Amino acid sequence: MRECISIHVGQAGVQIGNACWELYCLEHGIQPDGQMPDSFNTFFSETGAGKHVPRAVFVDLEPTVIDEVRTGTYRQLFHPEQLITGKEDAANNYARGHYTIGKEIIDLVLDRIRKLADQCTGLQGFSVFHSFGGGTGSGFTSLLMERLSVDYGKKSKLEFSIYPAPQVSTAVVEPYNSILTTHTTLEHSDCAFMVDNEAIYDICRRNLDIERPTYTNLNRLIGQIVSSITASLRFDGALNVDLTEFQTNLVPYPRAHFPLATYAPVISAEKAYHEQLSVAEITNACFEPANQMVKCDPRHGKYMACCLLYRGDVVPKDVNAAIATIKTKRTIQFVDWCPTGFKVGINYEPPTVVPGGDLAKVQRAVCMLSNTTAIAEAWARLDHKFDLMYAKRAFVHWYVGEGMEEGEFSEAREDMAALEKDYEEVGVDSV
Amino acid sequence: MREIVHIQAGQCGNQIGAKFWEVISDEHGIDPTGSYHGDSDLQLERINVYYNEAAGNKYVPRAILVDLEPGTMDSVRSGPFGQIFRPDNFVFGQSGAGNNWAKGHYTEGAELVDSVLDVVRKESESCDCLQGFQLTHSLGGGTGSGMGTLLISKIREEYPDRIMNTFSVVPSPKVSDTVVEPYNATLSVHQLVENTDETYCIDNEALYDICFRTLKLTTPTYGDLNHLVSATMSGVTTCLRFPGQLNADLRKLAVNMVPFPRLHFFMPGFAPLTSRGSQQYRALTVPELTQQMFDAKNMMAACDPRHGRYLTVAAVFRGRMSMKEVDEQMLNVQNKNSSYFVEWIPNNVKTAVCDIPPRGLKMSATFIGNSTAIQELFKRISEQFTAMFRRKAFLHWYTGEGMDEMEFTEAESNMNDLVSEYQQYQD
Amino acid sequence: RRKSILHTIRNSIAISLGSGAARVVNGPV
Amino acid sequence: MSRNQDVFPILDLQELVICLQSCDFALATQENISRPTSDYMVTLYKQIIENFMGISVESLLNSSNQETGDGHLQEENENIYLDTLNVLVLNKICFKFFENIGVQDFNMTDLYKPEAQRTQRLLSAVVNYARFREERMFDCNSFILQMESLLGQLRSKFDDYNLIQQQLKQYEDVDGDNIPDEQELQKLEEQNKELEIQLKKLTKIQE
Amino acid sequence: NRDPRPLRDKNFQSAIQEEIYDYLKKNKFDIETNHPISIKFLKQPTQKGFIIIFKWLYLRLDPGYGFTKSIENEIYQILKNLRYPFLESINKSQISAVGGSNWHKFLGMLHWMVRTNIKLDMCLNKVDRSLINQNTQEITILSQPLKTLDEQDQRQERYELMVEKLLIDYFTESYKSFLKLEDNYEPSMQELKLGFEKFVHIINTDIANLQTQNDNLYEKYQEVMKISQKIKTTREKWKALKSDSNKYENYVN
Ligand SMILES: CC(=O)O[C@H]1C(=O)[C@@]2(C)[C@H]([C@H](OC(=O)c3ccccc3)[C@]3(O)C[C@H](OC(=O)[C@H](O)[C@@H](NC(=O)c4ccccc4)c4ccccc4)C(C)=C1C3(C)C)[C@]1(OC(C)=O)CO[C@@H]1C[C@@H]2O
Ligand SMILES: Nc1nc2c(ncn2[C@@H]2O[C@H](COP(=O)(O)OP(=O)(O)OP(=O)(O)O)[C@@H](O)[C@H]2O)c(=O)[nH]1
Ligand SMILES: Nc1nc2c(ncn2[C@@H]2O[C@H](COP(=O)(O)OP(=O)(O)O)[C@@H](O)[C@H]2O)c(=O)[nH]1
Ligand SMILES: [Mg+2]
Repeated sequence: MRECISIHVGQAGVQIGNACWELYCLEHGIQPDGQMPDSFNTFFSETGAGKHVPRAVFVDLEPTVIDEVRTGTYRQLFHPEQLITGKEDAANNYARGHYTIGKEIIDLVLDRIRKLADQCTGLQGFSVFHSFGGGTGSGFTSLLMERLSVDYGKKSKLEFSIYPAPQVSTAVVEPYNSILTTHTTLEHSDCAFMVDNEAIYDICRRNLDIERPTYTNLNRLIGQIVSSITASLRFDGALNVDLTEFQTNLVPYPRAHFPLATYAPVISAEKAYHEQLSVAEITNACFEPANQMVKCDPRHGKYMACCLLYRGDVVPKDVNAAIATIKTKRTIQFVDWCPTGFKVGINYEPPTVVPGGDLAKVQRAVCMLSNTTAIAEAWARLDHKFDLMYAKRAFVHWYVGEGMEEGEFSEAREDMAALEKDYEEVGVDSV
Repeated sequence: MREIVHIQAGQCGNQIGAKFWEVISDEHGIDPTGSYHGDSDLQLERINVYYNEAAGNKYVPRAILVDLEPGTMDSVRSGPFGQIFRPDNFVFGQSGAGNNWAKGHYTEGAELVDSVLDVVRKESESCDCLQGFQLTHSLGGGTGSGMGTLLISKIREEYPDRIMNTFSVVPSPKVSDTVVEPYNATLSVHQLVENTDETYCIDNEALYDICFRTLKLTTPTYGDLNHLVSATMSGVTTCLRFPGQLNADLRKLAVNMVPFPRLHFFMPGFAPLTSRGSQQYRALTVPELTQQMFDAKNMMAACDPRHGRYLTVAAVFRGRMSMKEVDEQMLNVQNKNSSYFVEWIPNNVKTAVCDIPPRGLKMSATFIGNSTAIQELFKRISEQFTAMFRRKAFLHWYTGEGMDEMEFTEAESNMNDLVSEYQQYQD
Repeated sequence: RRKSILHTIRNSIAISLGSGAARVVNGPV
Repeated sequence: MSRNQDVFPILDLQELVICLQSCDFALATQENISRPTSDYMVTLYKQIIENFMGISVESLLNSSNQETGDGHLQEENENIYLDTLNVLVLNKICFKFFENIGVQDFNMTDLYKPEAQRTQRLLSAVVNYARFREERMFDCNSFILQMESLLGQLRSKFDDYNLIQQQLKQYEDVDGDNIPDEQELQKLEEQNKELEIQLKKLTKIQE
Repeated sequence: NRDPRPLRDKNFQSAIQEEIYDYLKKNKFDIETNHPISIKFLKQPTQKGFIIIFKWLYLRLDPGYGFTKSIENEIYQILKNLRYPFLESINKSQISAVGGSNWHKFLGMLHWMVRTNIKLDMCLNKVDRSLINQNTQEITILSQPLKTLDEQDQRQERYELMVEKLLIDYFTESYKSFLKLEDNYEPSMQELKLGFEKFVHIINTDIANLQTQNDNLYEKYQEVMKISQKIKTTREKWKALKSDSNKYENYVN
């Protein structure tokens, strides 16, 4: 009997989870106070009075955003003990999140997560939401992932992160924290789906026809993607893939576990009414380079493996035809040692529409998750923005004075010096 | 929560703090009697940052009003919002400093500095989780600069962990109201460099020019300048009191801007400021606010940012704005003026957004820029100081007051060293 | 300098408002 | 910063100044110690190091410098090399003396960045050592008197030897200009004998 | 003035690494400062490692100097008071962050440190050797004969200086004994008595040598006077005989 646990580290994660729980509560028919006027067993556990409490843990080092959660429209959805707060935020400091401030709340968060995992009978994984670019989202997430891998070394752990953008980053010390969190997003993870703010901004500007995207739209779209991923455990369908077979399909090598996400059809209302959605065109749009969530062009890389989750009523023969069409296309280039690169699962419940949202009702949708070498082009970018600081030891004194050792910077960079080759040596043909 | 202790010394500090308390009391819906009357639940959700509660549902500011002469203090006591403070917090001498750094620092200040150290310690123990201290003073005066430096040192050797945020009215070359300004300024900078984590440099001349050109005022008195400084102060810490998409506190701001321990002299600024006439034509938009951020005329320090590269920049917005707009605005500002920003720090600008706008406004914004060019603001002083110190002018006062001769040379040397520090990263 | 220490001492002999040295244990040991 | 407990008590400045003036020094005035400066303090180190054990600084500095100050190698930084050596060896000899008198916290900043408290503690140590040395000299002045008597006797013996040598060097002659000896007398006798033989032969011929 | 040392050179930089590591290892740095050292560690410096190395490296210069907080300011003050000539090319913020590109100079700075230490030892023992000279060479000056008044005056001055040095040593020993809450001048008195006996023996030997020289000089003076009288008589006789022989030869020829 499947269960799934979701963890939300403060700034990005709490808001993304708020959007996700809006979406799930709408999906399962539950009212926003928890009373329901099966499918919900994966996310919501019931009580005697009919109230459904989610399997969510909200964490932050400052209480303001949680207080917004604690007083918003969902103050009655959560059990008041999973809403965990600190006193002072990490303040963009990786060491503060990992070493100094985090360790005073890490015990409480592990205690609560263990309490939640006790009720689970067949728990399948952790849906961890955090951000590479901040202090909490790097340090505290690293510490929590270390503790979880120590205590839960068998269960899978999925990170849905927010990678810093190449140009529109909102932090002076962002490359430092982003480089520092790599050692803990590399070994103590299973499938970390990267997300960039710039790419979703571009998607909102182009496909959704809106030029004023707040964080709410990005959080809603990420919630849509994660719900499409987890739909295989909640509803029946022609083909269902759980997390274990999902990993066995995507990840070919232990260190090559950084998939690339895409969703379709991200369409507005008028375009939806005028268009007639077909499986071939949504499948092709999944491969559209400007539709990706990381500011990298897949043409420069070779697709390692791909999995397609068709939400809504889709016939498998149409899926096979779309797969054949994609394989015939020469713009999508796969790797030689992976002949069968497409793994397909289909769910029978079409996507929901959040009232006041931006995505129109579509009878069908498809979520693409592709492990490819193009993502390597992202890493190198930060490898520049790190160096130009560490060449002068610019902000190192703000971390060394908090509990960090300076060498641990270079060591972290050294890991990229290895990881790049792990997306390059395997990129070469067998001969 | 995050509680800040507010200290101010001298007439300038007392007046600026009085205006600041009036501004944030009107923002929080507090009448002079302390009774809340606002129509927003979000005003009291975090009112404890500035206001300590007391029976009768009254709120008293965390202010430590200190001076060596009861004049300006007895002026603020009878003011429109003067009853709001705690009467025990009114601490005062009888013989003024008389524009002496030595008198305000060594002899006259020492007899009273314990009577303020105990008060600030009691206030800091009266809160839950101290974030830092907020100090308002001027470097050109006698009680202001000297007593501020003394208090700064005592707190740093007593509260090393917390943050030290101060607003200093640095003397200006043109607008001068004192003949011993260089000596006190040079002596104060010595302590400000090594005993403060971030300091906002303010000149009276820059505020006067802002009032002349931007606000197009006829006769800008001290009330307007203190109003502007209070607006800047409130904008800096608006993130603590109110929610928003991006939240940045004092430590976050410092680690964003400050690259090295001895480079923490920031130029502040505010937007949108417009005269009451042209204030109906222009429409408020994020690109216009970001353009007004980097205007060389809107700076609150009498130095041109175009004379040296920016090191880092912080921008704290208020209102409901799409963050693609502000992030693209910062990208455009950085790349269009790529010669004004240093090369070895990509993405010099850190942005924060607060959801609650100021009362009577739909949108606002605050700019805090750490730039190399501020070294100019120092050399001028180090000229005048030297231009007097070579002739040993006015020394006898300080020296007979109890100041060793070598201290002036040490202060001048450290001023020169900090100028070299700022100029070093410019090229 | 040709001023011999021994010769100068002999000439002076043939405490300068002081005492013949002292030795007291310091309190802040 | 290093700090130790001292056997001598803390002593105030004014009778320190007057007794330092009275004993041997003249630069130890009230305002000189009341205003700590590098030059005066290092000079005072110099007068004391020539005082208590009586050998000059310059001799020691040159006798420790000659091996690097001469022409072993042509590298230009020799002058700063030797200047750093000068300041360090001054520090080091002052440290020897101050650990010899019970001060184990003294350093180089004491030489070049002095302050009132540590300088006056060092001066209290100086005065206690000076008083103890004066007491020792008063107790052992018999040895000094014996040494003076021995020096006077040696001077008298040297004067007698010089007078004897001068008296010896008072003899000279045409034969024996290097003071008379047996060789000159023998040569003169041989010449006289030859001349007398020639004269006798001539007289016999002319007889 | 500019920096003439080629710190930016590569083979030179490696050579500097080499002798710096050799010197640092030969003094048991790894044990006394409980910090392991490697070529790679010096290749990539750190704040704590550089600070510890500088602290140990300066404490070899002034052991009595103690460190405290505000390490950067202390390092700058130390560099200033060491009479360092190239300081106008260094800055406090660079000292605060050693590991940057500016490290290409900073390690070489340490080199000069080490060099001073080497130079220091050529000075150090010689100071004691100087005292060693006062222990031996002056004694030899007291054991040599005197032939001039200046030599006798120099010998007397050397004897007086030796007596003063012995008195100073005895006073220092007595002060050291009295420092430890005690009054035990017996070893100092014995040392002073031994020194006085040695000085008296040297003075007696010198006086005996001078007396023997004076007696020999007086005997030689009497002999020289007698020989001078005899030589004058012989020279007069020889001159008279030569004149007579010349006159006789002139008359006969
Ligand atoms: C209808 C309306 O918009 O009212 C405004 C106003 O008309 C305008 C034109 C105001 C007006 O400002 C000025 O003309 C001005 C005068 C002297 C010095 C500086 C400015 C206003 O005075 C400014 C004042 O603004 C505020 O109250 C701010 O929230 C400000 N509050 C105070 O300064 C204050 C002081 C004492 C008592 C109560 C409030 C504030 C801003 C940030 C953080 C805290 C407080 C108000 C209501 C207005 C007028 C009166 C015309 C403007 O200023 C501000 C500070 O917002 C000028 O350009 C802006 C845009 C505003 O729209
Ligand atoms: N996609 C998305 N990203 C967000 C959201 N909120 C914050 N972020 C990311 O958070 C990054 C900034 O990090 P911070 O503001 O320091 O927040 P943090 O990562 O939790 O670090 P702390 O402030 O110390 O807690 C930005 O680059 C954003 O990409 C959000 O709602 N949606
Ligand atoms: N910005 C600002 N500056 C002021 C104000 N009042 C005085 N000053 C300036 O502060 C400087 C110091 O004056 P003063 O406050 O009397 O010095 P103090 O005796 O140490 O407090 C003077 O040169 C004034 O020009 C004020 O209300 N606002
Ligand atoms: Mg945060």
